[PDB]
Amino acid sequence: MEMEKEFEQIDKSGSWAAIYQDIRHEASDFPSRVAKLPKNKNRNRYRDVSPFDHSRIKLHQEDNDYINASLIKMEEAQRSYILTQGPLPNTVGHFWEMVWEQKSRGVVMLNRVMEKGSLKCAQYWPQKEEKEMIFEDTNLKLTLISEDIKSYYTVRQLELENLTTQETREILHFHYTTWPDFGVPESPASFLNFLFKVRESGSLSPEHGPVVVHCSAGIGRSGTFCLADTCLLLMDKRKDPSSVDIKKVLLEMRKFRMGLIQTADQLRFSYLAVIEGAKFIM
Ligand SMILES: CNc1ncccn1
Repeated sequence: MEMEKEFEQIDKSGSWAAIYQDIRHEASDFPSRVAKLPKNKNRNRYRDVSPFDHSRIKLHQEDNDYINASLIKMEEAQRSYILTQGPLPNTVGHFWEMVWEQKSRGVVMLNRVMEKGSLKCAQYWPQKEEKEMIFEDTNLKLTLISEDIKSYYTVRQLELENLTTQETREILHFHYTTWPDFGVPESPASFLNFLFKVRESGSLSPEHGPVVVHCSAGIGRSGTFCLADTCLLLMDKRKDPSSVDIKKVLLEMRKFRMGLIQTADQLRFSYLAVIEGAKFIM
């Protein structure tokens, strides 16, 4: 079926939970043996969210190459994304090592450091120009260059230096700051505006390594971001935009990381975002 009218048909019939459970039943199951090794317990935020072995990002280290991060490679859309958990106190250096080694231009952050009164990720970037951060375990230096605070999101320019070679690179930090503590946003308008700002920066384009996107677990809000981007791109590429099937695209993405889209409300919100976004594109 088309999307907008499949949408109204699920609303009128109140069957979002049943649609979402079908997705959960059909989703791929692949091994995640490296994630579950005992030496990696303090590298995982949640025991039930792990990268598959076949698609995990490897650190360029011989001691321990493990990080909770996955490469989502979308062949028809010609887009790639790295989806990862919010960094932990003992993985902030690994996180920036990955950004460096994978040649990413941008980092997309969809959560606040504290939500619901609890810490959802480490304070992994500097808040003042004159107070830079050094990660001694991976030999990197990170400096805040500029910051632009808007009503729904903040953009930061950061400098990442590989202290071993003295090479430097400019990284863009795109921080969506207004996702509610409970539920999903009422309108997709600010989320779409944010996606378009990431696109306009070049961070999603083939001349760079994959964008790094995270929330707390790296599967819920993060899944919504890449699912909406890929669906909208396919609607631009194909002769028949109504052929784009958001449930099929989501199942394709779940071949590369488990659990993408965590609730039926996130699924409904993804439909809403793609539907509204397709009208603005034209
Ligand atoms: C489908 N995306 C795309 N196509 C051509 C060039 C770049 N991106």
